[PDB]
Amino acid sequence: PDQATIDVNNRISAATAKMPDAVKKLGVTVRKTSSTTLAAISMYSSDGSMSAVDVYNYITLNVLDELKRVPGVGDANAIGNRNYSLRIWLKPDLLNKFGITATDVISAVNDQNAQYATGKIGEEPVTQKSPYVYSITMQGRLQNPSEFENIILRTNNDGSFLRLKDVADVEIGSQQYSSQGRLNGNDAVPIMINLQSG
Amino acid sequence: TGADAQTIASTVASPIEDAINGADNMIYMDSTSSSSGTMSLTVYFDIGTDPDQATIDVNNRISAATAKMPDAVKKLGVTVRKTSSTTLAAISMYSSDGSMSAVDVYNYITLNVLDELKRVPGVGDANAIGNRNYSLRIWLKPDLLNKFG
Amino acid sequence: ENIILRTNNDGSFLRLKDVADVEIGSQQYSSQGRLNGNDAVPIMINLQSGANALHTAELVQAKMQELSKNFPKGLTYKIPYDTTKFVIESIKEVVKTFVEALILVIIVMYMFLKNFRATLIPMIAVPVSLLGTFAGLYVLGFSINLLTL
Amino acid sequence: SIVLVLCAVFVPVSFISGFVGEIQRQFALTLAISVTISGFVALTLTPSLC
Amino acid sequence: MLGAIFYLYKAVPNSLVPEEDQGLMISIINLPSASALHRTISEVDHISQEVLKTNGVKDAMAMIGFDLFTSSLKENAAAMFIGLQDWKDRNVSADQIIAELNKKFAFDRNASSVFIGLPPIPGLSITGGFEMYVQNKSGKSYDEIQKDVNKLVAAANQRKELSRVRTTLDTTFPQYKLIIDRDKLKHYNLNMQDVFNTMNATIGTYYVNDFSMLGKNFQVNIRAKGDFRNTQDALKNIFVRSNDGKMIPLDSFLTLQRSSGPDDVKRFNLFPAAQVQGQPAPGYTSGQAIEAIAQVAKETLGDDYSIAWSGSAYQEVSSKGTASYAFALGMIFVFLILAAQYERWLIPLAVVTAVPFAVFGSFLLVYLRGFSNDIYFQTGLLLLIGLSAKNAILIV
Amino acid sequence: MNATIGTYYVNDFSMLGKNFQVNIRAKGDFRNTQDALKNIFVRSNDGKMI
Repeated sequence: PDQATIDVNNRISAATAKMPDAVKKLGVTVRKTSSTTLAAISMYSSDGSMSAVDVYNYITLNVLDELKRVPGVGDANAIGNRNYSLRIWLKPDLLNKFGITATDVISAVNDQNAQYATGKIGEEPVTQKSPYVYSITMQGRLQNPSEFENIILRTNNDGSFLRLKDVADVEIGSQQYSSQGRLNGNDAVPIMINLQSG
Repeated sequence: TGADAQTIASTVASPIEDAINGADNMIYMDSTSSSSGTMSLTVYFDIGTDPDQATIDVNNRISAATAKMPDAVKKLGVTVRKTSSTTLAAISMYSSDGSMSAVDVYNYITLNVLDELKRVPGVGDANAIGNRNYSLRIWLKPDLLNKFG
Repeated sequence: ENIILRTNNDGSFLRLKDVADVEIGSQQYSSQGRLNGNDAVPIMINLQSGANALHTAELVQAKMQELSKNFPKGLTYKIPYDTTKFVIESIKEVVKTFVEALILVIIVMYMFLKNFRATLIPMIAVPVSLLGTFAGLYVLGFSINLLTL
Repeated sequence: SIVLVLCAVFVPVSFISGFVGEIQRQFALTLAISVTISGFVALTLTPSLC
Repeated sequence: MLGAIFYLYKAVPNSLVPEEDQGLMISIINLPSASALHRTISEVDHISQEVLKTNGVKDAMAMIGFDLFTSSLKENAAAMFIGLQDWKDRNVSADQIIAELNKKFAFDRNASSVFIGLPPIPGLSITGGFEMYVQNKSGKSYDEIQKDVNKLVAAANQRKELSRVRTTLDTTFPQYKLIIDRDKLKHYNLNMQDVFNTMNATIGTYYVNDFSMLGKNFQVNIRAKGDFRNTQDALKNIFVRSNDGKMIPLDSFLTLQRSSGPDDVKRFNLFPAAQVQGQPAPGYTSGQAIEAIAQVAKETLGDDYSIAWSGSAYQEVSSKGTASYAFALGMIFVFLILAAQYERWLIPLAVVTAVPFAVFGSFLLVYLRGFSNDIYFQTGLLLLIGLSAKNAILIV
Repeated sequence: MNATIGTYYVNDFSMLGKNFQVNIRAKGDFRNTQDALKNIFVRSNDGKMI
């Protein structure tokens, strides 16, 4: 299996050449994997505690990766996602009231959810030669959803601020539209447990 | 670059680990995530195990995990390679008559010596303690900066 | 240095050197190396995974002796931390232990078999056997090493 | 019996793997091939030479 | 004599393989977490001259401001590579030199300075002694883990078998953050990319691009040469231009605040863990220490913890009691072959009783001489089955 | 287009110990598509919203 997985790997480089540019910028990945399904778990709410998507969120937060843990598992896949999202739900009605386009929210989130920066105090050039050395950071990356809501879209003259919360809702994961599980006529979330190739 | 050890450990180190975990013949793995923006993961395999097989075995699972990485991480890559913690020698270079200071010496090792020693077979690394190569440094003078706006 | 920052109205130029200092590399004041009290830049010579550490150190000292020809002024070098001098030694002392043991058995044998030919005939076992098992190690994919010795 | 009893112990321990195993099997194999040959020399060359 | 062998078995401690005097030894120095490099350069030189006038050492080479373990640059850490005289010149073993130097600096309060010999087998570790990881499966924080592990390393240094137990987990590092007033940032009308680049190009390092000269390929970085007393000073003279030409200083919208967290953070086998290290007290075996760290960790840690060995201790614990199976196998096949070759079930039974005298004499001498129950010793015991039978076969 | 009818990927952020994508999507009531094409504007290079 590995002599094949590498004899493939070797030929992939030759043809990455003639790929459209848009593929390259995402990468062409290869792996040895099995056409299998070791088992398929099913999670659900006995009563009406969790909803049909409160269960999916718990599974994604704790269950799903704790099953990626257990060795020999090729995949632990809840049937309904690729990655996982904080989703901003533009409300186009109020967008047109306040004078904002979608190209303004893309730019606002792109600019105001920035990255990090790191420097040192006592750095022999920028300093005074002192005892003690500190390291200063500046965390321009957002962390809670309430910070996305307060991304300020336009700067009003009367001091106040038109923030993103005034034009869209900001959700957190879930968004079940894609798929739906059933276990014996009951709403349930299917987790298929793959078996590691070999 | 920029992230603290605690975050790098939780969103860079563990994705890679949960992927690599389940390797063929691995005994354990240490992971050290740093405030200097660097993650270092070291997978250990059972005594008497094909090294180069584990290297490609690892490099396989890594491209599967490369999609769960933060966008900033993929941007400048994630690199895996076989290597041993077996330092066999350590050279000392110095100016016997105090003429080459301590940084004229370092400058001479970089250009002429460090490459000639990196050559010679069987040597993995061959590093002077400190800089990676050395860089053209542009030292901003903030006084004259504001002076000229 | 002569990267021009602002274009003026005289037709002159503000250049990067007027607000910054362009010095090329040599960045220390993040690490200092000391040998026996003196300034010195330590080059560490790591060993790549899977390589005869015994031979590779010979090459390192050889090339350093070649680079000595170029070393201007009082720029000399030392290898204060050689790990292979212990290998080379413990091998010498195991060959010592071998030759010593070989003689002590000849004595215990001559003393018991009383005469010479009575002692030379059983001694032929020592080459033929020991010498022979090397043909076995070669076929079974083994190595000469400290444990074998 | 001497040759056999010495392969009796070392041949089976030269099947074990591990840190200990790879260490020990350096001894087991060198001894088992040597004492074996040493028996063959004693069963052929030694009396013949005498 | 049979039961004597039993008691002698208990009295002999266990190890894996000797830790040779390889003519070298190393030193791991660690100034208080806050310290600047020049304090570390200072403290090294003191240690370095005291070391250099110790009997067996020829030379000493020092990597100041460098972590021999995480292989990276930390200013409050140092690593010294000490080389000894030639074996035929020294009256002292390295295990004495190491122990002597360790007793000396056991109280140097300006820095922590451990001395250590090389690993037994070249790749098994960086340094001799042992290495283990205390892993938390509680979910706890590295400041809570820190406290718990501290209680261990404390009790661990009290035991008579251990010596220079430590832990690399350091969560006391002072760290300033720059909180950003996002509202002031847009009032002053600032491009946030321009702001962070300004931050890097001055206090940290901003990488632009590369050029080529002297047949090599160099980086081009921008840093600040400004002489700033405290931090709040610096933020007043570093400026960034608003979208409408205005030049706002960082002092305004950025608000500095001082917290304290880790600098390195370690996971081991999928859990957040603290990296414990140490060596055995002089005259105690590798396995004797391993037995003591473990005993302590059962009195110092809670059920939400476990420990996970590494290197030349992982081997020793993973291969514990592998001595019997190899030895019992040999006895069986020895007995079976002699049963065959001599057509009697009892003629081998009178050979096989020759071995207990061989393991008695082997344990007796190693215990007389203070040696241990290590791999080389157990391999010799296997050879005594074959070699004592040879003596019995000849009679039987 | 992708910020309204489809999903637009901006960037990501870290929270709860995990890393999360940030996606923009319009939640407007689609009476159909030929009228949903009337509430979705995008401004020209000269300020006019089309």
